Amino acid sequence: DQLRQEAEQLKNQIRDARKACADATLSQITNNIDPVGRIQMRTRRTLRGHLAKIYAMHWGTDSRLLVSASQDGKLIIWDSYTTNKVHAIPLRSSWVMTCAYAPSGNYVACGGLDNICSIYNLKTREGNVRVSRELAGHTGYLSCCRFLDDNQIVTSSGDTTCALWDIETGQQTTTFTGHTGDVMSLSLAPDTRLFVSGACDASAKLWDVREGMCRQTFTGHESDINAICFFPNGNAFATGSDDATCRLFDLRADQELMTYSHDNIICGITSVSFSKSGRLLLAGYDDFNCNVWDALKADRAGVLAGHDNRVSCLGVTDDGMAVATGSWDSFLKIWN
Amino acid sequence: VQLVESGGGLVQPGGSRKLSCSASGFAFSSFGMHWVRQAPEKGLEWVAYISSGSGTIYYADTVKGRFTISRDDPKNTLFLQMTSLRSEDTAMYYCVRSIYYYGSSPFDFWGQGTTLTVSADIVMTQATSSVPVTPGESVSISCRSSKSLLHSNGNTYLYWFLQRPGQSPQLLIYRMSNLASGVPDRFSGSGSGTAFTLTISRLEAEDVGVYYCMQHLEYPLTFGAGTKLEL
Amino acid sequence: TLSAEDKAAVERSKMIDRNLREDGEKAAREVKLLLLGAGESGKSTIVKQMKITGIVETHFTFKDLHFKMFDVGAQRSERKKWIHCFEGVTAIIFCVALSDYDLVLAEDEEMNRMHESMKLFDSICNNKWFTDTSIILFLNKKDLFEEKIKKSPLTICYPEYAGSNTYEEAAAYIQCQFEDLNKRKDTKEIYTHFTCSTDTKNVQFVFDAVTDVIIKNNLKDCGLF
Amino acid sequence: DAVTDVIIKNNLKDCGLF
Amino acid sequence: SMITAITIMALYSIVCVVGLFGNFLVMYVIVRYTKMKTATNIYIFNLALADALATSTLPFQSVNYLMGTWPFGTILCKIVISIDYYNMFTSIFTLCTMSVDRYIAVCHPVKALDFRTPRNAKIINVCNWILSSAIGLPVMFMATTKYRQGSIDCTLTFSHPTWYWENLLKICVFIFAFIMPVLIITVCYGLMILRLKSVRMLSGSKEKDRNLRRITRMVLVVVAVFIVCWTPIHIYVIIKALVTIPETTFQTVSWHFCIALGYTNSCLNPVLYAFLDENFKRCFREF
Amino acid sequence: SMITAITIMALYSIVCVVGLFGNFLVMYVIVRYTKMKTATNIYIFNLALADALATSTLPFQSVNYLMGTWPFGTILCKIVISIDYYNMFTSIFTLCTMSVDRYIAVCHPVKALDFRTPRNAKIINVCNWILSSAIGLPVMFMATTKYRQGSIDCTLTFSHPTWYWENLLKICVFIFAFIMPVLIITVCYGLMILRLKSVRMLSGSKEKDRNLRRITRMVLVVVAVFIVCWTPIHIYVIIKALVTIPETTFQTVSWHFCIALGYTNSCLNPVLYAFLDENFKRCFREFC
Amino acid sequence: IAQARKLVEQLKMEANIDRIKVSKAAADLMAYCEAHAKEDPLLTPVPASENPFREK
Ligand SMILES: CC(C)CCC[C@@H](C)[C@H]1CC[C@H]2[C@@H]3CC=C4C[C@@H](O)CC[C@]4(C)[C@H]3CC[C@]12C
Ligand SMILES: CC(C)CCC[C@@H](C)[C@H]1CC[C@H]2[C@@H]3CC=C4C[C@@H](O)CC[C@]4(C)[C@H]3CC[C@]12C
Ligand SMILES: CC(C)CCC[C@@H](C)[C@H]1CC[C@H]2[C@@H]3CC=C4C[C@@H](O)CC[C@]4(C)[C@H]3CC[C@]12C
Ligand SMILES: CC(C)CCC[C@@H](C)[C@H]1CC[C@H]2[C@@H]3CC=C4C[C@@H](O)CC[C@]4(C)[C@H]3CC[C@]12C
Ligand SMILES: CC(C)CCC[C@@H](C)[C@H]1CC[C@H]2[C@@H]3CC=C4C[C@@H](O)CC[C@]4(C)[C@H]3CC[C@]12C
Ligand SMILES: CC(C)CCC[C@@H](C)[C@H]1CC[C@H]2[C@@H]3CC=C4C[C@@H](O)CC[C@]4(C)[C@H]3CC[C@]12C
Ligand SMILES: CC(C)CCC[C@@H](C)[C@H]1CC[C@H]2[C@@H]3CC=C4C[C@@H](O)CC[C@]4(C)[C@H]3CC[C@]12C
Ligand SMILES: CC(C)CCC[C@@H](C)[C@H]1CC[C@H]2[C@@H]3CC=C4C[C@@H](O)CC[C@]4(C)[C@H]3CC[C@]12C
Ligand SMILES: CC(C)CCC[C@@H](C)[C@H]1CC[C@H]2[C@@H]3CC=C4C[C@@H](O)CC[C@]4(C)[C@H]3CC[C@]12C
Ligand SMILES: CC(C)CCC[C@@H](C)[C@H]1CC[C@H]2[C@@H]3CC=C4C[C@@H](O)CC[C@]4(C)[C@H]3CC[C@]12C
Ligand SMILES: CCC(=O)N(c1ccccc1)C1CCN(CCc2ccccc2)CC1
Ligand SMILES: CCC(=O)N(c1ccccc1)C1CCN(CCc2ccccc2)CC1
Repeated sequence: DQLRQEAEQLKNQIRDARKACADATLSQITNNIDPVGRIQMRTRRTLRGHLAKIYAMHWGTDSRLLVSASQDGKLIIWDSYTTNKVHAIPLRSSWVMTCAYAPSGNYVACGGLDNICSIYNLKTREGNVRVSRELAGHTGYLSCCRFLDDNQIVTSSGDTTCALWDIETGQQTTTFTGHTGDVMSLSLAPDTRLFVSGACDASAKLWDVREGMCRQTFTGHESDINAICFFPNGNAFATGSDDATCRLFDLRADQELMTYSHDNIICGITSVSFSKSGRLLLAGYDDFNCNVWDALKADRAGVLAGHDNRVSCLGVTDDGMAVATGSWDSFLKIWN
Repeated sequence: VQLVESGGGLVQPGGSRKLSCSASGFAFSSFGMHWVRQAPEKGLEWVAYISSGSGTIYYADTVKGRFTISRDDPKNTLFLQMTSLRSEDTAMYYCVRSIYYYGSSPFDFWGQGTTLTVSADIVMTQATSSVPVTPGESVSISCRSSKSLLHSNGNTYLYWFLQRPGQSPQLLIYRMSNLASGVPDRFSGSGSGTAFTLTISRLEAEDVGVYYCMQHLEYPLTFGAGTKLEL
Repeated sequence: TLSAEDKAAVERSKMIDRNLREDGEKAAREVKLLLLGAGESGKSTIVKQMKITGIVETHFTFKDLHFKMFDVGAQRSERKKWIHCFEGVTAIIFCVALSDYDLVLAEDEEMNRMHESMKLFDSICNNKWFTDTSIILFLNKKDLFEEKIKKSPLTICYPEYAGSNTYEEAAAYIQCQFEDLNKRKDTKEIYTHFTCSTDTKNVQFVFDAVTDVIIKNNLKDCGLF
Repeated sequence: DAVTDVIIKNNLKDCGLF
Repeated sequence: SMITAITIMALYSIVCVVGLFGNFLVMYVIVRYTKMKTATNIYIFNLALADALATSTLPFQSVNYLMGTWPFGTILCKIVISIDYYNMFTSIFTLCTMSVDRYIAVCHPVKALDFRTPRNAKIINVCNWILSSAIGLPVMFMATTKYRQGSIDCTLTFSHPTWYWENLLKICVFIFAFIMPVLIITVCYGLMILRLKSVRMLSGSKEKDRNLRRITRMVLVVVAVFIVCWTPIHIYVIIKALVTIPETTFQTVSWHFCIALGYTNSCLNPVLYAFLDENFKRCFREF
Repeated sequence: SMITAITIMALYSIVCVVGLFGNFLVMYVIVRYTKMKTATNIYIFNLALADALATSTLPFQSVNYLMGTWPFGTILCKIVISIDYYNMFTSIFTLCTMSVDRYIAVCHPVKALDFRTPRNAKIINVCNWILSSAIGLPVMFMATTKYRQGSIDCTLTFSHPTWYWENLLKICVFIFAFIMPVLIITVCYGLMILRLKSVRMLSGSKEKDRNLRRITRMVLVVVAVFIVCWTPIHIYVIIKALVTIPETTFQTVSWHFCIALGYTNSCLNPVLYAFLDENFKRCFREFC
Repeated sequence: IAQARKLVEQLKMEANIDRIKVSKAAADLMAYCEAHAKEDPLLTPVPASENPFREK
């Protein structure tokens, strides 16, 4: 009785404390910088041969290799410069919703509705990409996975749980709880000491790998959260949601900086990413178009059209030379 | 991963002999196969190549026509067909597996070698022939080419091999910018077009052998003379 | 122009392209079926009839037609987020038990399973991702239903049913109420078959329902329909 | 038409039916 | 006299203009939007191409009647006569293949998965153009120019005996373009109607029954348009060969009208097939 | 089983002996005596040659049944299967051509002077083989050797889909080698019999009517033999394709017997066309 | 009750956090983008020869 009422008072106290800190609107401060202007990006490469609904891609750190996840049961690793296919990984379970590429380039992760995360070794002496390690113990569908290191990986699952996995050991070291809704995506900061995961309870919670407990929590969205990506500095993270809005949250400020939205678009945001500088915010909508927005100006800098179906995922490479978008029409297109 | 050759022995000149190499512990259908021959008192020499799936076949110009190469994927056996052998074919034949993609390390695994004794173009130039060295000092080995190996894609197709006495040769450095899997960090390659340099820091007794520089810019593959070190 | 290794890399990519097109043709012939229903409906029984954590995938071949059955009952997650994965499905196999009306829900709240099953069927049928997908309805435990309806009337659970106590009348009334839950009758057929202890009958009905879907798809492809 | 009858007889002899 | 010549010329012009406009419009909709991604669209594009090439020789036939002589030269004379025969077989054989295509789709659905693929549609269509070339190539060699009454005549030339080889060609045009295809089209679409009535989906409610009526109506119009166009031209040629009929003004109008009725089906093929297809109809509405 | 195997072996062997003896003897009488100076005798030589090559394919079928496998090899398998499909069409087309030949000789006498010449008969016979080559050449490519249950099978393999292409071949063989030839032979001979009765020379006397009846008797026998031999095998193949039948012991005998009837007409073609021919009959009487 | 108590325990931890001024934080974000603006390939188009992707 008293304890439940206290929670409402504590939340109200946090609300008042947040508003106490805020003095100047970010849009008023960003007015000084001039607008970037029209940004036109032309298609450079068209990748074919998936023949099924693509859900996930991930860039390598060499800025040339990228993995792609399709519903036919194939992980295809691409040579982006020469259009050649480097690897074709047959999958046991066709239903796959995420794929990760290691920073060293040794390993490839995948996961989906089978509740199993499969780690594939690429530098084996036999020459065939075989199953190295299968992670198990998730009660919900895996939605996202990212390699912190060649031995450690954080996966997000549909049982409202996240976990830090030791690849060599095969068991989970740190388990995260406290998500009311189902988690949908996660992103890694460059220092890799912390990550933020957005769930279906309209909240995005920062997670500290070393501490193992929730550092911060933000609830600025209306309904759910489909996507979340860190800024290059590591202090901000743009979020994409199903309410046709995009919001930017600052860890140090601990409040909603800015809201990115326009009246005509009512469809959701599948994926978000950042460029090398971080000036351009790219987000793939369900209108068959990818909109390149500007973070500071909060205005549309460009429109990427050319996909025949919903854009499942979007990823900007490490050096920032190219942007490869994945859609449900089984075509991967590289935008420069 | 293991490759063993069979079919050796003495062959009369003008006869025929069919070698078979059996593969174990790897996906034979995904690797291209190289035949390398070695004279008793000379360096190595390339013979032939077959791609995976038998899509393309290349031969050296001196061995064109007489030698026929085939492969059978359901039995995992590499077949070499030899017709009208001559007195220059008295060599030991090696099987080599080479996979080709971005970041791959071809020429990594070498066969054991079958002896065959018969009784009656980018020229790679080893400037030196033998250098006496002591264990501990840095050792420099130079190789030169007749054509600039710096291709427009940025890769320089020079591979460094070490053939330890009485053992199969191993790959040390591939493309000169990458160290092979299983090679210590004692070896380093440097240089530019038409002028290459190899350095061995903290020399070891196992390192002692014959060093080969190989171009892989265009067929036919032509090898180096072979710089031998001693103590 | 291309170097020797680059030309070999293109040849490797062409070999992969041959395998992906070969695997793509194999998957196109295969018929994908989505299995839905409650846990106590008898999903495990009817899969064992057709044969003889996460996704349970069932492979059986009847009359040179490949069937994939995907059982999603194990997952506890919210169904709304991952339901769009099954957009390209031929038919939905929805299994419920006729004897569920007397057995109240496991949760403390008083609710008749039959009405929870109506809510389960209504959300799938009116889902925006499933507009042209036919539903293959299976009614389980008819033999137990025949006994129970003799011992207990159907009036007690809801007063709306005023028909006489008969096995045929009670079964047909449950069948037509499930058909009335459909809101788009012209573009979505509902195939209702009473399950039984005879294995042979169940397998056949699925082949007849899938064949009409393949006819419907081909007619749409031609442009006649 | 008498000649035509002779031609028919000649053709049948040539064919060998007659 | 003057009216009769104008009337015959007007009939060819009305068909050719609508025929070229209909055929190339279907080519424009497929290439710029559909891009031949499905098996059915490949067959409809081949109907559009075959009918357009047959309609391309139609003003060349118009000039020949009006002038009274052929001045286009020997090389063009060979190409024009050959195209007319070749496209006629190709257009009809494509209809036969689509009749077999729609038959397998309805009646044999499990084997239709193998049949109704983009690869198989390309293979069978190339076979249609090759089998038409079996008559397309000899017509090229036979077509010559003969000086008759001071006028060049663009016509086929047959080796001796002339009476045997000329009438043998007419019978093969009679059998393989009229007798054979009507048997294929009537049986395959006729069995199709019986199989669609058995389907429980089309039966039942009034709305679904009405849609079955629409489908049954479309099939019967398709069979009728092929029959009503090609029946008078085939029978009249056989009658002319068997029994000589004295030339008159009435024959001069009837002979060209039967030929024009033959090209009417080619002109009406895009409207009857492509335009009324549900897939194409959506594309027109959107754009 | 063993009794059945002997019966099938004997049935093919009797057909093979009679056919080779009949076909080669006709080709010996034509070359050594007739010297091919007549247009009609040119057709009889092509009829005897096509039936001889079809009968040459018959011992290969005999060995295939008893052994259960094909030991001859791939190259021979292509040629042997092709000759059976090829010379079947060539022999039947020769029958259709001779039916047109006899039709024009009676009904169109003025046109028969141009048509029935040695020059024209050589041209039309060459055109029969060329049309036969349309079905002769693709059988050569498609024919291969497939291992079934440890036994080589000398048969035909089609491109995917198999069901569409394989059945299409049977329907084409059905229509073009049976339905169309029966119609051409029956109509041309049927019209001919009507015209022959009208002819003044044939009728008008009791003795003359006997010869006229004999000509009518000969025509009907030729039509009946063609229909009686070819009809069982063609219908049986169509029934087998449409409806799968159990491999009963009686079923096995029936399938080979229908194939025996198919070559029986080829064996009986020299007897009807050449041995009963008046010109040849005079030659036998001439040399004794 | 116990679950609610655990929720309040975590909620208390979030409230007691050092928060810097939003205006100061905003300035840092703008400076980082300007600093690396020249380096970024997407913002300013690179020359074709330098660019890895070219027309084929
Ligand atoms: C002068 C002309 C009429 C002679 C015949 C030309 C033939 C060779 C041409 C005309 C029509 C062409 C076809 C038209 C459409 C397609 C669909 C396309 O996705 C693959 C090629 C394919 C299948 C073409 C193959 C070649 C083709 C059959
Ligand atoms: C099943 C379908 C495709 C078979 C079609 C076969 C047709 C195209 C072939 C078979 C017989 C061929 C005929 C054979 C002989 C001649 C005589 C020659 O001086 C003119 C061409 C002509 C008249 C050929 C025209 C083409 C032809 C009629
Ligand atoms: C050889 C096989 C394949 C086809 C044979 C076709 C035969 C039946 C056809 C083709 C040529 C035709 C002949 C061509 C010309 C004439 C002149 C006409 O005033 C009377 C009919 C007559 C005499 C035809 C009779 C029937 C005929 C002989
Ligand atoms: C009369 C000759 C010249 C041409 C005849 C062509 C047509 C009418 C024939 C040839 C092949 C025949 C088909 C052969 C096989 C089947 C499968 C059977 O389950 C239904 C009937 C059906 C579909 C037949 C219908 C009639 C058919 C299509
Ligand atoms: C049933 C419908 C669809 C088609 C009918 C086609 C036939 C029967 C019709 C159409 C054209 C008609 C011909 C038109 C012109 C003439 C010339 C005249 O001096 C004699 C009658 C004659 C020869 C007609 C006979 C019947 C005919 C051949
Ligand atoms: C392997 C064989 C069967 C292939 C076909 C061979 C063809 C080209 C041969 C076989 C039968 C031959 C014919 C047999 C008889 C005659 C009569 C003679 O006075 C002129 C040549 C002529 C008309 C021959 C022409 C060539 C011919 C048709
Ligand atoms: C009037 C008479 C001579 C016409 C005879 C035409 C015959 C010989 C021709 C016309 C159509 C041809 C068929 C057309 C297509 C195919 C498919 C191919 O994969 C096998 C050969 C096959 C089956 C051909 C065999 C020969 C064929 C049947
Ligand atoms: C293309 C034109 C010239 C000829 C068309 C011939 C058609 C009518 C023939 C050829 C191939 C035949 C099909 C081949 C195989 C089968 C499988 C059998 O169990 C049912 C009949 C069925 C499905 C046939 C139906 C009729 C069919 C489609
Ligand atoms: C049914 C199809 C497939 C084949 C039909 C072939 C036969 C039966 C047809 C084709 C050509 C026709 C002939 C054409 C011309 C004449 C001249 C006429 O004064 C007598 C009848 C006669 C001789 C016809 C008889 C029937 C005929 C021989
Ligand atoms: C009328 C005469 C000249 C020819 C008759 C040919 C037909 C009707 C006969 C000859 C061969 C017979 C077949 C012989 C063998 C079998 C296998 C048996 O298990 C079922 C009946 C069946 C399939 C017969 C059906 C009728 C049949 C096909
Ligand atoms: C019996 C069907 C038929 O054979 N035809 C047909 C063809 C298509 C559509 C309708 C009818 C004829 C083919 C030949 N053409 C004339 C060819 C020509 C061209 C140039 C100069 C002189 C002659 C007349 C129609
Ligand atoms: C329907 C008529 C028909 O098509 N045939 C036929 C041909 C001639 C006379 C009677 C019937 C068949 C043709 C194919 N032969 C087998 C060919 C063969 C030969 C050697 C080894 C293997 C196979 C079986 C008979």
